[PDB]
Amino acid sequence: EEVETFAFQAEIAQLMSLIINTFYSNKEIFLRELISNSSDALDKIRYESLTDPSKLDSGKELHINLIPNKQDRTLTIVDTGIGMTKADLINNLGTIAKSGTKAFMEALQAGADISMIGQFGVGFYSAYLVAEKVTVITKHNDDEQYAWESSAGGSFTVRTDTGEPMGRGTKVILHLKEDQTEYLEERRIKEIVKKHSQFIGYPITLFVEKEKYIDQEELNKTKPIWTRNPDDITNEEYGEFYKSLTNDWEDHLAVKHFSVEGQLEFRALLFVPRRAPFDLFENRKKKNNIKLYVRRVFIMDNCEELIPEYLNFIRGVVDSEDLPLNISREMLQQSKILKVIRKNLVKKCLELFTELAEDKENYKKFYEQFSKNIKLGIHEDSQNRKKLSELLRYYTSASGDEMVSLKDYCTRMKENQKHIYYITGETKDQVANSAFVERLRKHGLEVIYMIEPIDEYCVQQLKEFEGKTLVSVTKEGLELPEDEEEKKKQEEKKTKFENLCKIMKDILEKKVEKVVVSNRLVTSPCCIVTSTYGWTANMERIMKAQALRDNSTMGYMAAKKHLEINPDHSIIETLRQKAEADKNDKSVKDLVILLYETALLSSGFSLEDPQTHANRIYRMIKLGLGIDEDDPTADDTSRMEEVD
Amino acid sequence: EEVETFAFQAEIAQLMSLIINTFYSNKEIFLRELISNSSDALDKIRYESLTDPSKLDSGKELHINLIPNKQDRTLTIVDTGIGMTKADLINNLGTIAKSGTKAFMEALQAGADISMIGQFGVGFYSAYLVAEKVTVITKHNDDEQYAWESSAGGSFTVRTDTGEPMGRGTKVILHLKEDQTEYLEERRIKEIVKKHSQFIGYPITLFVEKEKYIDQEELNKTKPIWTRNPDDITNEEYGEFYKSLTNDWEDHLAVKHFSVEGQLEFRALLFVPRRAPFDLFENRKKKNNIKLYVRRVFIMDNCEELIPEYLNFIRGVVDSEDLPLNISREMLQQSKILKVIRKNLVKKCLELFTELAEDKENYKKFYEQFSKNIKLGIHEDSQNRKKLSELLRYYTSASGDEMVSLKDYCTRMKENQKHIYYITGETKDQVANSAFVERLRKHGLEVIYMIEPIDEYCVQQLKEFEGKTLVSVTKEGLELPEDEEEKKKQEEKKTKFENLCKIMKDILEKKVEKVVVSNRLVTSPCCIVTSTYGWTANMERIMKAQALRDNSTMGYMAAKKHLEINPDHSIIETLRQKAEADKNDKSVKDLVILLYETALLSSGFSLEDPQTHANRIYRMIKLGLGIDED
Amino acid sequence: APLPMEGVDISPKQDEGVLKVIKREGTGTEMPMIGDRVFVHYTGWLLDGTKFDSSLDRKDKFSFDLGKGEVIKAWDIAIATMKVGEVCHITCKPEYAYGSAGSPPKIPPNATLVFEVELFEFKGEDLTEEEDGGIIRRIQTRGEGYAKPNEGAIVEVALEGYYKDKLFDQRELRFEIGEGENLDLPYGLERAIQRMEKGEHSIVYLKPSYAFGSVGKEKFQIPPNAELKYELHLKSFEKAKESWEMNSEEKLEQSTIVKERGTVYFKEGKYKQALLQYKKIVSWLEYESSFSNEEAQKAQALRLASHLNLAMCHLKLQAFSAAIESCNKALELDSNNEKGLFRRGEAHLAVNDFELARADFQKVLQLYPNNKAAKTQLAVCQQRIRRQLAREKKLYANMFERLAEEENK
Amino acid sequence: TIVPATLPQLTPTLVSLLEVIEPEVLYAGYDSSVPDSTWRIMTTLNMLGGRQVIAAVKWAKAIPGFRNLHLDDQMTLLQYSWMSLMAFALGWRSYRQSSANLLCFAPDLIINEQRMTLPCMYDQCKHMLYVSSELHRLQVSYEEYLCMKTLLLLSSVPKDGLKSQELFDEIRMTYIKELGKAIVKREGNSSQNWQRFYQLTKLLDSMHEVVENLLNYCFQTFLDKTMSIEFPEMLAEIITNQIPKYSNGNIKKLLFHQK
Ligand SMILES: Nc1ncnc2c1ncn2[C@@H]1O[C@H](COP(=O)(O)OP(=O)(O)OP(=O)(O)O)[C@@H](O)[C@H]1O
Ligand SMILES: Nc1ncnc2c1ncn2[C@@H]1O[C@H](COP(=O)(O)OP(=O)(O)OP(=O)(O)O)[C@@H](O)[C@H]1O
Ligand SMILES: C[C@@H]1C[C@H]2[C@@H]3CCC4=CC(=O)C=C[C@]4(C)[C@@]3(F)[C@@H](O)C[C@]2(C)[C@@]1(O)C(=O)CO
Ligand SMILES: [Mg+2]
Ligand SMILES: [Mg+2]
Repeated sequence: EEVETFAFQAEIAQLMSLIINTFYSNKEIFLRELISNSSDALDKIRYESLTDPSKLDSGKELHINLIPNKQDRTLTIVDTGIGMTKADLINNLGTIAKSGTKAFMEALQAGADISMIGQFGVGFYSAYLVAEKVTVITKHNDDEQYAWESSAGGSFTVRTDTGEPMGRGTKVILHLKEDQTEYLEERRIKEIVKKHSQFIGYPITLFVEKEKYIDQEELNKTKPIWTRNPDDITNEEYGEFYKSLTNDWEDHLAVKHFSVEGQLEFRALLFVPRRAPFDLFENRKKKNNIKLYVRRVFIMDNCEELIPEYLNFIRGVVDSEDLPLNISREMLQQSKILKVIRKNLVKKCLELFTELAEDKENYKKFYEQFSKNIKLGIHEDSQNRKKLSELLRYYTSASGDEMVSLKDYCTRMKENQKHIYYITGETKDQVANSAFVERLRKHGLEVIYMIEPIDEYCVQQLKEFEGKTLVSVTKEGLELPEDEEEKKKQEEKKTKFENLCKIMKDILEKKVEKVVVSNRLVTSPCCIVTSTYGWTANMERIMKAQALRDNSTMGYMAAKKHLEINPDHSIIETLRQKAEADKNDKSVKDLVILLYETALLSSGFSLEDPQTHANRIYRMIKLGLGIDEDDPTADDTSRMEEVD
Repeated sequence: EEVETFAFQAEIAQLMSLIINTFYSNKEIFLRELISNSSDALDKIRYESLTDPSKLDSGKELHINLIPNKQDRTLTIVDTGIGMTKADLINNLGTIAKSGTKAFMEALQAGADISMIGQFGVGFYSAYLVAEKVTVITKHNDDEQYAWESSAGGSFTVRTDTGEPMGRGTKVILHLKEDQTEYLEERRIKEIVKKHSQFIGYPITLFVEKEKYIDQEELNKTKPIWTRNPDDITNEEYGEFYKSLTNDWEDHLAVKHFSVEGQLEFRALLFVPRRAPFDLFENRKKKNNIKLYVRRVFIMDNCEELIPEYLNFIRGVVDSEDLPLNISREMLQQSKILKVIRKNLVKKCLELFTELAEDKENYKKFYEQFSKNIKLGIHEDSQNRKKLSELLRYYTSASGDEMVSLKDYCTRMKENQKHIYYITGETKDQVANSAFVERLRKHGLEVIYMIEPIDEYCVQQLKEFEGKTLVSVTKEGLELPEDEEEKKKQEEKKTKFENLCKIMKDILEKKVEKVVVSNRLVTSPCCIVTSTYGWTANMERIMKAQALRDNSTMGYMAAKKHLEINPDHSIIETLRQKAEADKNDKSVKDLVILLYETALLSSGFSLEDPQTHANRIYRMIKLGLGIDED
Repeated sequence: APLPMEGVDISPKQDEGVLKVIKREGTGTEMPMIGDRVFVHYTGWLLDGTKFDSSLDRKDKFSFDLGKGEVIKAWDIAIATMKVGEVCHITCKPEYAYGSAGSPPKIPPNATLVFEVELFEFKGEDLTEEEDGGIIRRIQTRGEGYAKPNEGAIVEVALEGYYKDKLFDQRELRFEIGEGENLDLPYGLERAIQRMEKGEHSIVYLKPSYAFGSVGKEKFQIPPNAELKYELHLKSFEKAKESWEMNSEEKLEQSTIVKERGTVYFKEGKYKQALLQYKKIVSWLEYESSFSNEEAQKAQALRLASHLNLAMCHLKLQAFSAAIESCNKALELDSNNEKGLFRRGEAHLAVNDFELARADFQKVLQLYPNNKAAKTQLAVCQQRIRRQLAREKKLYANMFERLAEEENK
Repeated sequence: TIVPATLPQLTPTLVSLLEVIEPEVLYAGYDSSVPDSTWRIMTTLNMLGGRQVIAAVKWAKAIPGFRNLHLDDQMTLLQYSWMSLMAFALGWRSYRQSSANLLCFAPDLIINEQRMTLPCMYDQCKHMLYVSSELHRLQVSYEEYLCMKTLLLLSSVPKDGLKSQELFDEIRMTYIKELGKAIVKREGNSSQNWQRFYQLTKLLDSMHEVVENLLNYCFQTFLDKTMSIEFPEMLAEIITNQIPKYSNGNIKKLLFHQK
């Protein structure tokens, strides 16, 4: 058939408007773009002088000057880079999607040390976000000095300059809009510059008129150091960098500097601070303090995808030279990249901690600040759970005041220690003196003391260490490596007190699930234990105390209480004899309740109504003191025989 | 000096690359854009047919068809809109940033009821995010059918179409990239359409093959009822909209249909669920629930800037014409706009809650699920405490099982009250039977019972209600407007009881700050109270369970404990007499500790030993049973 | 590891696939009977050394009901042929396992399986309401069909048996279930006949709570609280109509008859029988039924009478706690019932709940100021308390002084 | 200056609690050499049913939340769903043991197509087999299964409501949430989870058809006397108590999802 063929066209007027109004969300970036263009201009001249030094005959200092002018509502940026010839000036600034730097890089041969920022061709025009008019003055070594002028009117002009020679380089003058004058203030400048530039290879000097004279203040004093081989960096150097980066008067605790090669190129510095921040779990700004740079230009911060939350205390920098960006250069074009970055950053953080742990003194300093984060990692990171667990330290019944690892536990333990025993509670003293661990102490078994509330969750998730499961000494069914003779004696004793098992349950029918004869008590007449499933003491108080929780769940998850009796206590034996003689003896009923309430307190449970515990005691005190009974106390017949 | 003047030009090859590779953040978008172009095509003809009905002689049903074809690895979109003339294929598709839609709108009479999506002139090319080649077939009423083709190589072609007649409309055929074929799946297409374009006015039908026959499913079955006048919408209609919107099965509890007509214009529907909402399935935790649409097209759904977190259980839609958008049309330009929207959404939510409060039964239903959020809003966002506090309800010592407002408490205050009394604790019952409220009950004063852990945070902001001061009944220095005769009696008795204060200050020196003679007590021999400035027992027990605890704050927030003595109690008088007779009587040393320990428990403090307490009891029991020492 | 089971022959006549294997010898005691719950070791190997995962891998003894077919046949037989302490590993022939089913994941179809069985102990069936072991059944040879007799059923059973070390001779019994005294037999045989299948042949053992009680007679040389065992053969029965198929009429009619019968039993001192009769009211009328208002009122009167008399029976039977529950039910129906309230107070005094006893006698007088007995009760309750208080005062008279001394030794 | 702390999410154990609660598969049967008379199969299954049904009661009593409902409500829920639960239990065992159209009732007895000699099985096995087929097709996990079984217990109420209604409603949301987790845990997905959910909610809602069609045959078998069928006394009782609730339309179906 007949086919007509056409080239694509573009409407310049609309295209110009889109660049100005729809590509960028934050006007402050105009400065970023102008600075980046200048740093490229400087790299290109540097590259050329590398093989032919005469290129710098026109001047050797490579630097960027920022010169605001209040009086004219203008801002001038001056570099000392190559500059542009008349032909380039027209072709590169007059063509909306052309890029001279891209062409330059294409011209360059492999092995060049040149890394340039840009390739899109539309960045310059961002000047019009704040400028009314833009003037560009430039001098190239091979041409006359020329002045370019425009506004986004759809045309532009070129004339020969008549002013002072620049020697070489490009000078960009913005004439600002009346309401954009905030960009002429020194404070605002410096804030923008610090945020978006910072690691530019050339110095930036800001020229400020003061009480007049010009105060020449240099920015970019801190150099990136991640670019250096780590072998070559001293600890002092890392420390100074760190302090500058975080405005932290204190040094780092630890640092990991590494690189990744292949597919995605990386360099990164990860620092561990010596103090956890007070707002570590409270600040509402995004938690990951990792800044992402591309070709040393800041791109993104506060990115959730880079690091799992449990590691939100690591401070650091990630820098790459090959990731795709969107048009505004404010975010990555493809999210799968972040998936990879995250995998590698986590892997190396764990290596750092593992190594850190070999130094016991330093590990203590570390653990004391960040043990909370490790524990959260146990709950959430299902892949590194088997590595994170080796970083845990606990006080135990053996260990005096030292905290020990789980590995340490498991080498001191005994041939019959098929299980790892632990107890949880509010504080070390209460736990240490608990009835629940006395039998274990008697036989020389070690018990791990878990104190922080968070531990209640970790034990769920942990289950076992090297094949040995964890068991709670506060639950029913605790297995001890008892002798067979001991087991037989314990069973013989169950043929006794049968009546108390029943009587006590009846007294306390509405309060407990079971009354049983036990063996974990070698002190105390009784204790309360929880059945194998459901919330235990501590788990319940913690949940009840949360600021924001649905209490409807407490109608499902609750302890089932069993009361354990020590048959070799004198109270119990006396009650057996007394109760068998008279099961309705009122004094038995009252003392059984008192023992029950006492057991709840000693076992870690609160009382339903503490007042009526207190009243029982007060009554006994009054009798004990001889308080006269005057205050403690006040002191047809066949109808009910009817058979119906 | 002669000055040369130049026009600006553009490099087409690079321009095309930027549009395809670095404008769009995702690939879902290509469908989003093609559908929007079709709805505009349909509106243009619909409009013209209003003055000249013959425009529809070529076909009257206005609709959009989606037809995937796995065998050819293609996807075809067919509209029944206005179509394009040969001249338009060249001018509108061959020119970047040209927009026919924009020109059309400019040419309209000012009162035309037209709202169209588009003005930038680049969305068409988003097709190349997933296509290798694009073919467009079109029929306009005034011209022949033509076929446009391009691989986006910097040229395109136009041929006379020699295939089947269309009658009228535009058919876009995408030849998909070999490696992006999930877009041919029924599942994927439905997901995308529902997310981005379910409120497009014309029906969209998806055609797929199954056991075979073609199953023709309409996807946009729900209408954007927010465009209707609110007075014409029944509750059943709102309820159905709500369920459809949220994939609920439960109805809505309340709805506010609101509009704004100022510098900004928008409409919104805000719904209150009958059950607190929850993340049934994986989503971003703490995602908010207000979705923002422009001209019935979805823009974004988790913009924190839109509404405070305490109101994140409101579900809803904001639909606003004329907001400036980003080239990707995924983000709003000029965020100051969101600030304004937020102000208005909050204002109206508060009015809605106020209205619910009129219906006592429904308010209870509300409050039972959402009282936490109200409380958070007291703590946070202080400018609204003045309204939020009136939505609070509490049990009090005078309400039985009803919860009442602070206004009811105020109504019932005695003329001698300048203070509102409250107590905090763990349960209803533990508070109700507390020694601390016994005297207040004696004098007929009402006490508010605060129960939830959150109440402790909240109470620190609500210092005043209608000019009255809020005070606690478990602290040092509690004022009760009693006659001075009682003060005189205490001064008369302190002369004999200070001797115990001194003895008891030596006992327990390391445990309490002081021992004083008091009057808040009636029947217990003693109690433990908190200092005027400091933290209460309830504060300590909750701080201890925060899990994500600091250390310096635990030392810092520890309570100071003061012991108060009831002089009139028989135990205390017996104690005075024995203690004076012999300061070092061992029986006194132990009686004092026992009373102390008991007082902590009844006062709400955890007993820290706790084993010693148990042991003291065990000895008492042994004597009670007649068990000797050996 | 797997055993060389291929070296073991088949148990005599066990064409049922049961292996003649002994690894451990037993205690020499007898075999379990049908229905006995035999507590056993259970582990093993499946075809060709496949590990068998079971309850004794964690030492959890399995409770097995012999002769009911709840396990594969070879296992059931091994229990029947094994003594306590004996250990067998049975190469169950496939037909006596899962056959061709191939019960996945671990049983190949037509697989020979090796099960390790040990008997630890056994008991007969508990035929009682509570696990007291009051009625124990050991099935001898028979029982078929799924029907069983119930209260009101007419039952034909042959009974022969023992008491102490002497025998009851054989007699044929044709009777209505629940008429224990007109059999002049233990209460337990009612409860036991009610669980028998047609043709059933079994031995039933009775402890004193089911064994002859106030039904016991010197003519059999049997005291109340007798030690008994009987051999029963159930031949037939006429099952009584059940409440789920009964009319509202029939429920009231039968409840009325029962009230009258219960009244008589109570008066005759047959309190257990009276109790058993009054309970019949309760299930007919508590069971959901649509009654007319007149019928409902009659039902309410009957329900109240049961609950009041049940409490009365419980008081006579010293079940004071039960008396509390039954009188409470009576009081739910009638909150001012003088008898229910008075009796609740008595039950409380009976177990020294003095304060509660007083609360009830005080209420009786508030409603019935002329209940002279409530005054008498109330006064006793008060004095009983006073006496105890005096004892406590003495008990703790020098409590603090003694503790002060103990604490310093 | 003191603000609330955030908390980690506590992991629910409702599925593992259910794993512990669940009863063993019960044995029942007759020697296979005995002819498969239609009535013999049925009587055997009725006896099996009786035992399984009572096991289901203690199973229910042991369930968190449910156990705190007024006893009358507990009995009501058990009656209305007893067939849903038994049908679901059969479908599971069947499909897990085999992809074939088998009804695996007990380790002792499996009915293949040629043994379905009862007109009811010829007509209704398509539904019994449907459930097995769907569980097979959908590759249903055990965690999802348990969550669903619990929800079936909670699938219907009297039209007049429950006494502890405001607890019932809690329990229902509680287990809906647990099922949602059972789904997330096997999928690892986002939007697919709602779709998986509806694939499964539709079962639970279609189960009402499965039950009513079977229910009518169950009632016909019990009430008429066409075969030598013995019933457990407990089934005779539930059947006559349940027939009028059903036939009078007093049972409200709670259908989770429509569309
Ligand atoms: N100060 C300067 N000195 C020398 N050449 C310059 C200067 N500023 C701009 N140019 C030239 O103008 C071209 C256009 O630059 P512009 O900043 O618009 O785009 P870019 O940097 O190529 O793109 P991007 O938006 O990706 O940064 C450059 O490629 C370069 O050749
Ligand atoms: N299906 C269609 N029927 C008729 N005209 C169409 C169709 N699709 C595109 N056009 C025409 O081609 C032009 C191309 O518009 P395009 O979608 O690229 O930009 P747009 O609508 O401004 O989208 P955006 O603002 O998102 O870039 C339209 O203005 C319209 O005149
Ligand atoms: C087809 C129906 C459905 C049947 C039931 C389906 C569910 C079920 C699963 C089992 O694992 C054991 C028994 C039962 C519980 C059942 F098999 C029997 O009760 C008989 C039954 C009601 C039925 O066979 C009759 O209508 C005959 O009464
Ligand atoms: Mg640039
Ligand atoms: Mg468009």
